[PDB]
Amino acid sequence: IIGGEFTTIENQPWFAAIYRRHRGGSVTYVCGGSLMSPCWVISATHCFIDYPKKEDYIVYLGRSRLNSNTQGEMKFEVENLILHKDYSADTLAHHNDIALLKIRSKEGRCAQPSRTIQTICLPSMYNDPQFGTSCEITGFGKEASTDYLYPEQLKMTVVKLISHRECQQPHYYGSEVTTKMLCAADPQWKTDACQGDSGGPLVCSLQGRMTLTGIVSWGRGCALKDKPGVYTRVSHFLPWIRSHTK
Amino acid sequence: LKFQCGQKT
Ligand SMILES: NC(=[NH2+])c1ccc2[nH]c(-c3cccc(-c4ccccc4)c3[O-])cc2c1
Repeated sequence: IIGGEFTTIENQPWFAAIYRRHRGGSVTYVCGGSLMSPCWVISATHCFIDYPKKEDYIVYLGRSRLNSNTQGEMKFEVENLILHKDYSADTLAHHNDIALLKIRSKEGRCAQPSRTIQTICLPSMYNDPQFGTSCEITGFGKEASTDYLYPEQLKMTVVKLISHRECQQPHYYGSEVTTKMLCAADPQWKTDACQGDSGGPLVCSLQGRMTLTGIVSWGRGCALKDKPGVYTRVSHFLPWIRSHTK
Repeated sequence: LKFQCGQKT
């Protein structure tokens, strides 16, 4: 996250941190995710596409830091990894960039509720907040586009939803942005998501609930003028989510 | 206690 503030997981208790195991001993961070129900985490398909071996991923809930432990964290193995059939990548964009991970702990259980582990709410069919709404994003992604390391502490920032008319202007992203995506930016192009933030949440209050409105997907650069961050429009995937989380 | 989506405590 470029800008933002450092926070703790109690301020984002639905955030899930996904890592990959390597032969040699290290485990590396892959993407962010969100807890929708006790056994299901939602993230982005491009985070797994090039290495779809579920057995090598670890999911942690209740983590405020990247490589150190947090008291209260829960560790899980990925029982089911559901990618989106029709996921597509082109220059810049990712289409249908949403994925589901069914988690199981070594004792065979799903997440348990605590002050550091909570689910986030799903929007209702095709329902979104109006543009201008401020939403927050969180993650362990880069703090500057030129960095080659991720922060150790979790960060968050506030961004505003912009309209598709504004995002599809030729000098922004043109038609690369579709109706199944959402755009969000800072009025002064100061804070934004960046590499390492993929898969995590875009949360806005909708009908009184803090709702999962988007999934961090792509953006040209990070915090660049006229280059908003693009998110998967969760309200348009509710039938798909339902299809596997039933 | 039990999950209540979107509520932070
Ligand atoms: N500017 C933004 N709003 C933005 C948001 C999320 C992003 N994620 C990435 C990204 C870049 C390279 C590789 C991955 C990637 C690929 C495979 C597995 C995990 C991450 C990214 O998510 C860039 C990137 C940029």
